[PDB]
Amino acid sequence: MISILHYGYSFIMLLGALYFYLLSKDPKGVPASEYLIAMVIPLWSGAAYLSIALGQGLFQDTTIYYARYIDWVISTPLLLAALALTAMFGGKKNLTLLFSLVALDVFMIITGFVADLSIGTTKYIWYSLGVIALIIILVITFGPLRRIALSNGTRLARHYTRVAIYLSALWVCYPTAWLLGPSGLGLAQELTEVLVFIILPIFSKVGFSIVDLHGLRKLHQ
Amino acid sequence: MISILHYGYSFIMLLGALYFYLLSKDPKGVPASEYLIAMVIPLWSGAAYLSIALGQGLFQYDDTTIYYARYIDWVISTPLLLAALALTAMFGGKKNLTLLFSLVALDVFMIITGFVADLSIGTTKYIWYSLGVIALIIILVITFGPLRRIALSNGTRLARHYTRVAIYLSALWVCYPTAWLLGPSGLGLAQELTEVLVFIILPIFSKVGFSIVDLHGLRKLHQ
Amino acid sequence: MISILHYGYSFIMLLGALYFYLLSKDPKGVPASEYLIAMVIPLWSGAAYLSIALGQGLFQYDDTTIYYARYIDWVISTPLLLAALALTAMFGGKKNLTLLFSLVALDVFMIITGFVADLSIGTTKYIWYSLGVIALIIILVITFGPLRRIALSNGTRLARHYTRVAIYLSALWVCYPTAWLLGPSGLGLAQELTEVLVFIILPIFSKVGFSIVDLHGLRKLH
Ligand SMILES: CCCCCCCC/C=C/CCCCCCCC(=O)O
Ligand SMILES: CCCCCCCC/C=C/CCCCCCCC(=O)O
Ligand SMILES: CCCCCCCC/C=C/CCCCCCCC(=O)O
Repeated sequence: MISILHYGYSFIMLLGALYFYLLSKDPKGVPASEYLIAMVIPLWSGAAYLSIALGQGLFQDTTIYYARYIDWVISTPLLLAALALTAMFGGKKNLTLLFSLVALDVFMIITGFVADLSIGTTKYIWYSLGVIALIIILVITFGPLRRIALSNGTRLARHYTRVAIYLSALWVCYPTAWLLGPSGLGLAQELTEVLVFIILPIFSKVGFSIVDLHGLRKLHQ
Repeated sequence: MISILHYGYSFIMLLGALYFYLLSKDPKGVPASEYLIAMVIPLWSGAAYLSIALGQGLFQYDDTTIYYARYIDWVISTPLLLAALALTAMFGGKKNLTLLFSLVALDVFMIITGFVADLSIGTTKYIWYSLGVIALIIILVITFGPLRRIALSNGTRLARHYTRVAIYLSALWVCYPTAWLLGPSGLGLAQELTEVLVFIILPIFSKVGFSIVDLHGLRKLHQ
Repeated sequence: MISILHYGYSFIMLLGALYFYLLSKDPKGVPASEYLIAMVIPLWSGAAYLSIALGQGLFQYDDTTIYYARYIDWVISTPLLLAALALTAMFGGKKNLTLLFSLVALDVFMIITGFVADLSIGTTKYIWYSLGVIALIIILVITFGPLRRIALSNGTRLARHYTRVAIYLSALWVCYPTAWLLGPSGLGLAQELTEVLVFIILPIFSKVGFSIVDLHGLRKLH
């Protein structure tokens, strides 16, 4: 069942990537770079999850799905780039702020991987450093990044705020599920966590980019 | 014999790097970036293959020898070669970094699938191999499609040089997955010594040979 | 004691990063990118050294202890330090990204050769070590040659600050391969405790110390 769910995920990612490629052929004032990012995220995630379906992307008394971290270390920084470029649409780019988000995010994912390989109190030291990184990412998202969005007009700002809330709501679920599942307190069962880390990413990757790109395309008129 | 062939490769890479450095001192209208790229490719490849010569860049996976150092080489050297190809098409014009990074993304994925296929057993090997081949096909479509159209927009002489280097690169690159499939990593129709010879000779033409042809053509446009 | 020293290092790195963040709030003509670089270096180094304190960032190879977390640190922290040095030379002028990325390429190779040398036995160790030393020599040639000529093209005051920072960096960097060769990874003339102390004290001056001198000088040009 776990294998079949991962095949299904990969096929959905493929369909998402094809959809974004089609959208790219009629870009409606959205730079090609934003279509490329929207395509890379699902294709990379699909390949990582395919490795799990084939029984390669995990090792074992606890089962570590290490392929998830290989996925996120590429997919999550690209999602923050998409969010940052949304705020800066039609205005000057602030690449320093964008790369600050990339740095925080990559660190966040690495701490998660190390926490998963750690035992006892050490696990929760690494987990905590990752949570602090997420908090700073959210402060940037709703603070300085949102102020850039406002400087680019009411229509863009409203779209940015919608996508920022969408992303923020989904992202807080990952460390919550992690802590409750076998990697943390073990209150939730493996099958439950597997289902969460199938459903969340579909909304986080394909769903986010549909909402993000449709909003920006609508600003063309 | 396998060790000595790898030492020989590394020394040739060093000589290639030195030649490109010399060319860089009298650049003839070619930006510094393109000389830097031409130098990094052979120096990185040389260091990787040196690790094989010293018996470090390989391990035994059951009954087969995996030359993992080749993948460490290619994951850096192949995206830089595609960058050189892309910058050739864009010589005299605006850079399209989105198209360049699309090629880099496809290429890195291609090399990774190759490494995973080599570590895989049975049908799973050929799933990963197939994803890599599809990535190569898309790279070739970009090379002879949109990238070639950019070359045309930069004039007849540049376009003619681009088309020549693109064909040279394309011809050599299709040989890699062919050799891979026929050798011990695939169907095992070819012996280890045969595969080793191919993955010594191909890279010499793919790395040093390609950059000689590429840089000489661009330098000639200056005159 | 080895664990306690690494905790202390990590706390100092955190304080360094906070100081640079504060400086960034009142930038005095120094672009945000240079404050970001100064913050990432100590934060990344702090995290790597924390892994050593917790007994995770090391393993026992042959009959020696490899502190592999040092290489994870340096492969990110050292290229960012060279970027900071390159941007100092180019302050008030056109950026030369080709020269900057040449330094990054040399540096990453240098750190990788060091890691492979540490994992190597006999003659092979000194082949990898030597390739790394040659990389450092070329970095120093760039620092005092073409990079210094760019600094001169940006005026006397900038050039004087650049020269001071370049000497500061160069003096500290030559100590690393020297300590490496003398310690358990090399000839084993120096004891583990001695090497641990050197690779605690050097990085404090190399990371936090360097950025204080570098940023204060550039701020003073305002
Ligand atoms: C912590 C893991 C590794 C993360 C490394 C990330 C490196 C961060 C540094 C990037 C420098 C950003 C340069 C921005 C240039 C343009 C500046 C601007 O105009 O705003
Ligand atoms: C498989 C792993 C992939 C990792 C790398 C992915 C890179 C994706 C990022 C895209 C950056 C696009 C740069 C856009 C520059 C705009 C200017 C121009 O087009 O010339
Ligand atoms: C040893 C690992 C190597 C990895 C790093 C690869 C570096 C090669 C890339 C070169 C990019 C060239 C910089 C772009 C030129 C912009 C113009 C300029 O200001 O000079």
